[PDB]
Amino acid sequence: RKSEKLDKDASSKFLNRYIQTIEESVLSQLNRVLMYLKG
Amino acid sequence: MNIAQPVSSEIKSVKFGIYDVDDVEKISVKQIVNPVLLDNLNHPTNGGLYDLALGPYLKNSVCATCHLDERYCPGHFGHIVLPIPAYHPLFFSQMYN
Amino acid sequence: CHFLTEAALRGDVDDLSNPSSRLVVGRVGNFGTGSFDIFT
Amino acid sequence: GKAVAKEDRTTTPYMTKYERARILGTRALQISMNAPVLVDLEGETDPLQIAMKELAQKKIPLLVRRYLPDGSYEDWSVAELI
Amino acid sequence: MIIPIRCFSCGKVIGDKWDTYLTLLQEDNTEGEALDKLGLQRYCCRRMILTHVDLIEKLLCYNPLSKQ
Amino acid sequence: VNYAARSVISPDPNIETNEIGVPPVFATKLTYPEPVTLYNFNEMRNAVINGPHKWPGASHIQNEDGTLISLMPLTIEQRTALANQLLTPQSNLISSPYSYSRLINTNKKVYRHVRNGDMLILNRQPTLHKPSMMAHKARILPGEKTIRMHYANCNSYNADFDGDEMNMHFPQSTNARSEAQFIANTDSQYLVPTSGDPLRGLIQDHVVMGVWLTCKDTFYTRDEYQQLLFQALKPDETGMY
Amino acid sequence: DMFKWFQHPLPGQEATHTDYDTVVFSLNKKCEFNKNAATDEKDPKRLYVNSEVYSGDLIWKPQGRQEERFADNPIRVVNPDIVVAKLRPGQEIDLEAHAILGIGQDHAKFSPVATA
Amino acid sequence: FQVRTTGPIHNLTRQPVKIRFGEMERDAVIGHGTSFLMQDRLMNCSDYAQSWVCRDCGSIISIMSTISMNGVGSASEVRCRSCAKTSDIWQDGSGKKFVGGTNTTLIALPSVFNYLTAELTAMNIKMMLEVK
Amino acid sequence: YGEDSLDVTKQKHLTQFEFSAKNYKSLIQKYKVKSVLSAVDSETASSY
Amino acid sequence: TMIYLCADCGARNTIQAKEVIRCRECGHRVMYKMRTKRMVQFEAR
Amino acid sequence: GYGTVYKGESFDLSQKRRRGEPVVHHFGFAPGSTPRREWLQKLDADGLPFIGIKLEDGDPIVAYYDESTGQNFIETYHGTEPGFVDEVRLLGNDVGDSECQQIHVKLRITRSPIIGDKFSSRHGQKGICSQKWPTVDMPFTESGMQP
Amino acid sequence: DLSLYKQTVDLYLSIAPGHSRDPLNAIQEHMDSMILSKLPRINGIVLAYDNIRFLEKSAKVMYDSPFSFIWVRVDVLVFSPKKGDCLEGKINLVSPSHIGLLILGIFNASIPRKSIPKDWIFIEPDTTEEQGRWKTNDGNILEPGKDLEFVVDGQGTLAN
Ligand SMILES: [Zn+2]
Ligand SMILES: [Zn+2]
Ligand SMILES: [Zn+2]
Ligand SMILES: [Zn+2]
Repeated sequence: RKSEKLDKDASSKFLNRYIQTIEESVLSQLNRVLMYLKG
Repeated sequence: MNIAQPVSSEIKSVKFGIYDVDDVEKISVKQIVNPVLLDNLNHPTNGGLYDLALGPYLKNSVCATCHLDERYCPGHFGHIVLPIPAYHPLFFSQMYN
Repeated sequence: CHFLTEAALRGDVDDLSNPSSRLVVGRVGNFGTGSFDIFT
Repeated sequence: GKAVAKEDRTTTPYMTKYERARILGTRALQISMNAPVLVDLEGETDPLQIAMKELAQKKIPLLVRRYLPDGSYEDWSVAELI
Repeated sequence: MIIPIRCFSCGKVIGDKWDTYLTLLQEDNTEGEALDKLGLQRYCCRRMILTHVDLIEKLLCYNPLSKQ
Repeated sequence: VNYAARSVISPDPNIETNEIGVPPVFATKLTYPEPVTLYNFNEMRNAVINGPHKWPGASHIQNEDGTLISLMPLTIEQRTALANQLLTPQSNLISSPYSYSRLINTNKKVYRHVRNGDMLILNRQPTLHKPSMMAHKARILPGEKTIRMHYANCNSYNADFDGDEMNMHFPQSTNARSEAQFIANTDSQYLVPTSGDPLRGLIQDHVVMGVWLTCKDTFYTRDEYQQLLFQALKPDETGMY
Repeated sequence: DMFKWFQHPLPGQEATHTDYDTVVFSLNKKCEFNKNAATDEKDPKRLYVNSEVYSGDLIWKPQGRQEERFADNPIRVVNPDIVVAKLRPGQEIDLEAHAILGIGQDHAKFSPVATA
Repeated sequence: FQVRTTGPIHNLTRQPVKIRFGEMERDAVIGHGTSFLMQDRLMNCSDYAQSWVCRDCGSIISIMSTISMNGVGSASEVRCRSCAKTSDIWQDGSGKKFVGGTNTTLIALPSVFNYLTAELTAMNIKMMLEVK
Repeated sequence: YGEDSLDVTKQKHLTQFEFSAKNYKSLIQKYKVKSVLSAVDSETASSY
Repeated sequence: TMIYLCADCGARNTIQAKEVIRCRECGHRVMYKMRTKRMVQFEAR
Repeated sequence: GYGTVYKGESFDLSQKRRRGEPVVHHFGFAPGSTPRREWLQKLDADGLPFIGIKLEDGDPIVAYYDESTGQNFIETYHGTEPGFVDEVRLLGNDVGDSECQQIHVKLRITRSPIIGDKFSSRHGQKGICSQKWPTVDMPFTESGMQP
Repeated sequence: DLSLYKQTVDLYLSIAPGHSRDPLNAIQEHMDSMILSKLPRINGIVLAYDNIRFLEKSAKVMYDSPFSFIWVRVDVLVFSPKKGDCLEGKINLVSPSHIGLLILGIFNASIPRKSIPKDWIFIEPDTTEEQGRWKTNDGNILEPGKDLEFVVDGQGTLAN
């Protein structure tokens, strides 16, 4: 149990990576948070 | 005894030790002050010796403390106070010596 | 009562050695098949 | 504490009279709880004896740990024990 | 609901003959007498696949377990 | 404790030195849990078919979540339906309770009666030394209402077979029953711990007629020899041969 | 003719089956939504898979010696083509059928001849 | 002749009410060196129970299931009173707000031991059993 | 322990030199020499 | 708990006794009970 | 002609909350004891019956218990013919923030053509199902289909 | 702000016996359960997890449960809105008793009128009674201002 520092771009790239690794509704709201963060 | 249980702990060591007055305050949930046990209503008097915050009574009562029936409430202790303090009768000889 | 109060004063810690103290805490004893552990 | 290195192992290379017992116990448990069997069945139904057929060929996972009273312990694969 | 197999009057089973007769009016340009190609010599087991209402294809569009 | 009967004993020479013959009553009133796999599926299903009032029927069901469906009130129709669906994913969620999904991998636990391969503990009060409490194989006998075992166990339990009853225990899990089956099985208690002297073995009648028969003055035609050899063997009740 | 009559079970009725009396079939279908659909064509035969529970989906389940006694003549529904019910994404039907010998004047389904 | 698969449990200690196994039999099973059998017959078949403990304070009674956090939501995550003092905080059956006492685990142990802890707390003497 | 060899159970025939030497062929396979001799040391202690 | 069906959204809700009743994903306030597997037997008449 | 009746009843707990107390009853069983001889066979666990289970007259339909008393009450099937249950409905009592105080059971009753029921062509020519003659004792055309 | 958090935690996972061939299987099996479900150990909601590696201990099996246990290291993506500082959301429902906002298109916010400064006023339309504009004190209208920035108390606050 421990924490580390992070910023938003690595969070976005990691979320992308996470959509990539694991392959429903979970992934749907993930798509939602994705199109929310970007642009 | 169920094979599907995931119990992950391990009791590693038991250690004894007396508890002070302060810790009894933190754990206890209630205090009994009324020597009355039951009312004409046949019901546990609040703050009384059958306090439903001490635990769920039978006849399908829910604990006032844990808000669950008697199947799942592990019972929650209470405390009764006295500004006397008299010595502890087990350590009596050791205390006096 | 006696051993009880005596252990209460000092507060000596057994880990748990005899399979009897093992037994009062429900865990298996340290003897027999219960001495060793099996893995994956 | 420490884990004893595989190179230096003083515990008896023999399958103790107790070790076989506990091993077969858990192997029956796994198999009974829908675990993969690494030996062909011969029509066998008791989930437990099946583990006997498994041990008889020593085709079995679930290495064992032998704890020295000091605090060290050995890790013996079932295929490595006698 | 569904086309009632084993017609009342006749003893002929007809439940098979529904989509096979539907795609006769549908694309064969022949009128209802395409059932004559089906082999319903009588009128009894004949008047079923003729004037049967297949309401269930409209009832089935009512799954509350449509997940949508 | 639970799952432990208590009955009067009478010996029997037919059964085994290992197995204990049990009346069907206990086989009904003593049941233990069992996960169901694909290959043991037919056995368990059959036991569930037989029902809770006919050996080797099954007691009742426990769901993977942990609940416990009984089997006395049902009819054999409902039994049949429950049995056919005794092995299937019935949990109506990947983890019905919360986000702790190990329940997808559990099985339906069938509580089944005891049968001819079961290991059930025997004991006697007072139990002085470890051969005074051992593990026996189960064989279910029909008819009698009294637990039967072989003489050769008389000596180890030292019981006089006058009425002195016994405690009859049954391990729940698989590891405990395997352990009783291998370490403390009656067959593994032949040399007492005090000295190496074996205590289990034959008694007055066996030693007597053994003396008589063994004497060189004896003779047998083919009929007697075959009948006697088979009579002792009876491999089928044991198998393996 | 290869069968023996069913003794209708009077009270005390449960255990009145055998393998020389009756036969059992089964079916179980859950219409899954088919994902290979291009667009909206409410056929729905191609929009969904197993939307129609036919008669060809009542599989005979042998009962012991039956499997052998009819190994020369495997028993089936004589019309494997009838549509029995219709299904859609999500729902399911699961059951098994018990068939015996019966005489027409008891039930019409027992009358074998379509028209005499 | 008395069979008992199960039945009534005691008022106080949840024991099958008044077959005897132990205190000489224990010598027997441990003579065979058959631990799992012992823990099976005397702990499992007799009184098996799950109870929480405060991992830090090491007490077994200062535990309590949290109360009325939100709707049915997630589980009522038990907490400790002795180790205590928006999501973290919670309330009491009487309404006393609190916080902390999070480090809580679930352990198997015979309920008769729980009774012992009860009547020993009745003496102000209590053990602080830790866990790993 | 207690002259380690073992409690009475498997030390009853240690004294029975003759009966061991009598057959020894059931026994040599019962002990499964081909496996034992693999992983164990023999000559050091036999020499000492 | 009990498992129900949000009428419109069509989403399993897993609600428990003595609880506010509504769809968790869309907010609907009407829900049916799913049909468990329960042995029922019928005659063919 | 296969008659199928839908008799739909609702149950509501507010009516038995006359005054003086808040909402007290809740559908299901008071935690603890529960009659099995009928109830658990019909009522699923929620005090609500199984979906599609056959009922009879003297048969519980739904179960609510009082909070204070902690005792289970029951509702029987007034009707006097075997009826099943096609669906049960948990009515959100209000805008929200309300326990399920209304339930709706839709019972399906089967009415095949029975002796004593009425038929009529579209000319007012009403008739009555008298005997359901055996299909073989019926006359037939030269084609043979029976009337 | 930087309300996003990734934290490599170590857990005591319960490996099923049937997945004894590969632990990663049963690990991800329930790891897909933690996603989007609050990990209370850290008090946040799982958003992502990778680096599924176990401290190799050839997992010790329970004494009587065939499913074993092992420590595994994985990296979570909890989002911690612990009343830190200014965050922002898209308004979805607006009515003069509280305002409903969506943060990150998922999570909800009910800022009541009391945590809102009294100076802002609501307009109750003709087509809709409650679906209307909580026009600010400035008079700026808030629906097309779908984004509202605010501070969190745990639950939101608009009072300054
Ligand atoms: Zn409580
Ligand atoms: Zn016709
Ligand atoms: Zn604490
Ligand atoms: Zn909804």
